[PDB]
Amino acid sequence: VNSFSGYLKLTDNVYIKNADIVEEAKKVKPTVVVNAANVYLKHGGGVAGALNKATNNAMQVESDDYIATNGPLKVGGSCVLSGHNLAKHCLHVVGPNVNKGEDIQLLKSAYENFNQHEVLLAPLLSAGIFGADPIHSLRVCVDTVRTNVYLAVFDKNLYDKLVSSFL
Ligand SMILES: O=C(O)c1cccc(Cl)c1
Repeated sequence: VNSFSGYLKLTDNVYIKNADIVEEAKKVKPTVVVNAANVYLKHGGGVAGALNKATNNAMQVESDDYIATNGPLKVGGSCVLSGHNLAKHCLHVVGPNVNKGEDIQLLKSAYENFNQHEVLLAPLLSAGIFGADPIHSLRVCVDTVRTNVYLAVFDKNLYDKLVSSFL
């Protein structure tokens, strides 16, 4: 049993809810929240901007030190940093950004990072401002992640379309 409430069950391991991911993290304090990161960990907008704002910019300060030491992530890659006031840990995952021309086949590699964690609160990778089709992102999620994932969909309209169209 876990703390997640109000989710629709899609599969054995994947759950979905219409929710602001910043508000869900604050309520649950999950072990892992996933950030929709870029390779520079520049948390300017979208999920990243919202998560970072909720940490009062402490996520960005920590991230800048990580990049200064390690250099940029890979598209499809990830790193584990603090969850600050939102979670124990933040898994920063880089899905491909279609608005930068990145290979959508890297979306599966991105989701494979989730398999290193038994339970996660996450957004749909490469969705929102990243430019990919969220229906496709949900399909890749279900067909890639084997650990227990609780997906937070920001738009109510999109949430209802993802559920209604789910095979
Ligand atoms: O695209 C999203 O899921 C998103 C974008 C910005 C803020 C939030 Cl809470 C969510």
